[PDB]
Amino acid sequence: HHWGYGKHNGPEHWHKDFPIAKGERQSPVDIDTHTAKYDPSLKPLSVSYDQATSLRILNNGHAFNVEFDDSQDKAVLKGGPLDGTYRLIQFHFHWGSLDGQGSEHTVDKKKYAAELHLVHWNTKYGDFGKAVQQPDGLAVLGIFLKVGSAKPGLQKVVDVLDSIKTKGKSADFTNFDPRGLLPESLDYWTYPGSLTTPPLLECVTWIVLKEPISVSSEQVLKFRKLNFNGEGEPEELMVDNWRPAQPLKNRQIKASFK
Ligand SMILES: Cc1cc(=O)[nH]c(SCC(=O)c2ccc(S(N)(=O)=O)c(Cl)c2)n1
Ligand SMILES: [Zn+2]
Repeated sequence: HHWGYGKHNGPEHWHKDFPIAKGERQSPVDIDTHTAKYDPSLKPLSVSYDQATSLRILNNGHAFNVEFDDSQDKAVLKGGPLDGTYRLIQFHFHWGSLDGQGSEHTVDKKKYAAELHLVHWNTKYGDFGKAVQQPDGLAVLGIFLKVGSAKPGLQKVVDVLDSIKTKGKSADFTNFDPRGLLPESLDYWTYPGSLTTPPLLECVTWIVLKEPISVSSEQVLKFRKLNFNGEGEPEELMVDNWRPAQPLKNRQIKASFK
């Protein structure tokens, strides 16, 4: 009876195994755009993904992860609100059963169809598993997806999903360029938070881009053909793998713009 996204093991249950679920800096949150503080001293975000080395794509039973070689400074995030260099380790998405929901962060209570998370770890801690035990260990770049025109840079991911339909499947996934998933503008909101899945550790500097990317209805439909179950088990479609907004508590969301 481990955690997941159903009636009996979904987000409202997680606090029984992971008490930090009711902690002081949990994510996601609703981003109230009117009360976000413009911080004229936040720097432009630096996204250096030219040398990125994707390796594999994996269905972990909660989402799919596209994994990167993080054993050197190839694909790094820095600047923005960050005081350190953070290496890309993986990205993944959260999405809905319907276009009207799917994102984890919300903007003035608006849900997007999905949300991309590019997970990076602070190089001062040497690897991901040590970084998540630190309050400044991770930087997650969050990007909203709306349904409209296709995202051509997404299509290589969508086309491999049928090879990783069920939990524990993986596939070689080399030479994927994550620059093809970024919107034009790097304007962002930022606040201190957590992983949005168990173990819900409070180790994340969130950086959420204001500009969503567009994906087509057919691209997101393909995400909804994945399965939470393993091969040979009863089919449970991988939809609605998002945690709802959590109390902001004693936190201020900062904006890099306007
Ligand atoms: C904290 C931890 C330690 C570990 O050894 N393995 C894992 S697997 C979960 C994981 O890496 C992860 C999942 C979701 C997120 S999210 N939705 O971007 O906040 C992150 Cl940052 C990380 N997590
Ligand atoms: Zn995530």
